[PDB]
Amino acid sequence: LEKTFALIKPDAVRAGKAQEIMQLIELNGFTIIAKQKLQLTRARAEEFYGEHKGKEFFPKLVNFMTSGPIWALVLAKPGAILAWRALMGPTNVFKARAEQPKCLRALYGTDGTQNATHGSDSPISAAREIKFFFPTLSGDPTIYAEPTAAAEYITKRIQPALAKALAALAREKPSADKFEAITFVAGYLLQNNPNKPKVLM
Amino acid sequence: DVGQALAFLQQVKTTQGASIYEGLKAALAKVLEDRPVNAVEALETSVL
Amino acid sequence: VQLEPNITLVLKHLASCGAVVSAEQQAALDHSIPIKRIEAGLRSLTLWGRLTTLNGKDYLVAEGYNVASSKEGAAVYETKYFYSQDGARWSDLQPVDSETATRCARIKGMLSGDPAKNYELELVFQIPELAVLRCRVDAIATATSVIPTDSTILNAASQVVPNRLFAGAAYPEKLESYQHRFSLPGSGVTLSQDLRGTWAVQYDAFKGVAQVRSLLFPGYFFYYAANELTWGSLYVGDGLRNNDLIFML
Amino acid sequence: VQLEPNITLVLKHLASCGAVVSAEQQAALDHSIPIKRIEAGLRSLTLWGRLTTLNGKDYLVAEGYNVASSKEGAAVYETKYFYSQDGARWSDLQPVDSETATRCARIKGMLSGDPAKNYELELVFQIPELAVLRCRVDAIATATSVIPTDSTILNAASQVVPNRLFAGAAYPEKLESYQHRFSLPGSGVTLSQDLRGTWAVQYDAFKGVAQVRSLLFPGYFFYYAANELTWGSLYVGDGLRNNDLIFML
Amino acid sequence: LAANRSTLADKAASTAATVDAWAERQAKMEAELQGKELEAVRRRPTFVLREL
Repeated sequence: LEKTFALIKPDAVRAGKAQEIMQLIELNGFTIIAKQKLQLTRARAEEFYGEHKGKEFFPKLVNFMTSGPIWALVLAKPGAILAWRALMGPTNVFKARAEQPKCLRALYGTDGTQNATHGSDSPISAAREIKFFFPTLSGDPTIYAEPTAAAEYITKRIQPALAKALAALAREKPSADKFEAITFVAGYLLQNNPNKPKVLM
Repeated sequence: DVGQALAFLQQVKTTQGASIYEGLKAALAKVLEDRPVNAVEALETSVL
Repeated sequence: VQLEPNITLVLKHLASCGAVVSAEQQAALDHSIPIKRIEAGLRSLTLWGRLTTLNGKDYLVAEGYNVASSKEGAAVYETKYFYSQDGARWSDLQPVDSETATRCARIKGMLSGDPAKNYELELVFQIPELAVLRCRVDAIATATSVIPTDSTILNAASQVVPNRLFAGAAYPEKLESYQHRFSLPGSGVTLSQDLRGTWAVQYDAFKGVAQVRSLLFPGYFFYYAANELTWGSLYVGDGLRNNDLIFML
Repeated sequence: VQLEPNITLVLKHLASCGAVVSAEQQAALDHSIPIKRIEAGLRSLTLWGRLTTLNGKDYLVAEGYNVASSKEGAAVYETKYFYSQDGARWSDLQPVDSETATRCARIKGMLSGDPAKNYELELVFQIPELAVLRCRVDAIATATSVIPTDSTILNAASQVVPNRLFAGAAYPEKLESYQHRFSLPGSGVTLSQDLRGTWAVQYDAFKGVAQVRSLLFPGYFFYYAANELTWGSLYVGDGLRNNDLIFML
Repeated sequence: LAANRSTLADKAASTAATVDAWAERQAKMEAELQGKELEAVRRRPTFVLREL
């Protein structure tokens, strides 16, 4: 059982074809574990399409994805990535109509870049995009729980501020009650951190 | 390993006559067969 | 959600589709359906339809049933039918034989209002009008009887009961949301495994109301209101299916 | 088993009690209830009642809640109220601060039509008529708002939600079978715990419809059909209170 | 849940079998009754002739 990312572009939404696509997706054995209708801004779209970053089609591609609300879906299936790649069919809409009819790109997609769907290529990009659009959707418990990778992540996170917080806790030595120490270290962390700034009125 | 947890969950008994393992299994079976509307809250409201 | 279809809801949502009943008949149904329901032991008894006649005394037909079992891989609802010329008094609609139904099938045009008429078929055969009416009603009932998919569910002792935890049919503007009552709840047979052009569906998304019209029998209508989660079906017209359907599509 | 009371079943079951609305206003309601329900982001919106004015232009009042949570032993519903002279266009009823909420209970007599009317009370205090209407609606809702017992249940995070498995109330004739809306499901508080002779229940055993009328507020009716579990309520008439209850009974 | 479906089907089949067994027992009893009546009818003339 694997989870892939997918999104319905504004061309299949301005034509009111989103629900038909969702029903077709559910008919082929997929499961929509998470869905959200949203509207990307220019900066968010540019950050999402980082792999292209200045290619020939990038201007029109980023100008199109911010022309209306899209849908974002997380599909779940044993062969989700490959099966969804097949279900969408070939990227080029005219080549899709020629080769494989009765595919979502052939039916709903038109006019080249407006292929009416977007899917993930590999599990790396799938996980990256899922975390991009669903920050709180749990997943991938095997690629983060390696003792080497766990130690590496703890190393990346602790030197910035937690070591300093522990040093301050040891030097100040507040009430021996552990709850006060927990509160003090939490305040120190939420006050001193390299990622977020300090907020003042 | 998982064997320890499985062997442990079958000795512990709950307020009901069955073990906690069997109780959770029956709750999941009912949830899977019925497919309730708001399922997660139906676990605390309807199945148990 | 609903336990039984409500007559006033059916008449209110099918008013556009042309399925209407007169004022006197409406009030008489309101006052007389419970009486006939309680006279028998039927847990359910509702208006089934209104067949048109030649003299002007339309046949009001109601059907009822007690319990809904599952038997030989299908939902077998043991039904009982009643008819009337006025909404007040309800008379039994006797079931017909097999060969009598085969002969029933050969009578066309609207049957007359008088239930004492006799039709002549061919060695000659005499066919009572009540037999013809029952033949037509059972034909329509067998052909088209819509309920939203998974609105019912099995239970202990294997009786098809309503599903009180019905979430609502998803994508209700498509025929995969509705099914014949005879189809078992678990099975995936729905209103899409029959002929491709014998059902029409209109949908209002803002009010969330779906209307399903049968084209094989142009008098059968069904509504599903999603916000209230209430569904109901009616028949208005003579019990004739249009065999010349293909030229119409 | 229902999740929200219909506006058609309420008008049908309460028609005899005089709780009726004009046909044009009924069609306008049917169209413009979902419009206001979506314009205001409310999951539930139903017609609450109809108040009489010195003009023919009565105030139709509809209430709707988005969240409903247990708070200090009270099932607090975050209700919003809307008013309309005609069924088409709705306006809002802003809540009333306590000073004017106490200076509005002394103003009596049936309201005028224009909601821009200023009553003058005793130095002189100017109070808007919309404030008086809001006060009267709040008083009637506090005194009267009635639902069947066990029709609501408490889930995790302490929210009151409809009981999908509500099987109905045995002994619908007894007042014990009914409770106020703001009573917690666990607490055994009902209408029996009110004053002895302030609620009259007439139950038709045959049709299975019970009818509860408020005598302290004469214009509040609540029907409960038990054969199909459907309960609704409406207030029709002026919002004034019946002080001298002891003499009348 | 698969086992639950199987057990439910088995229980329904058992009840149907009980009903059918009752029906066939009633039919057999009726047939034996008819046999006894026919035997008595056949026997009567000899009885009224030579054993009254």
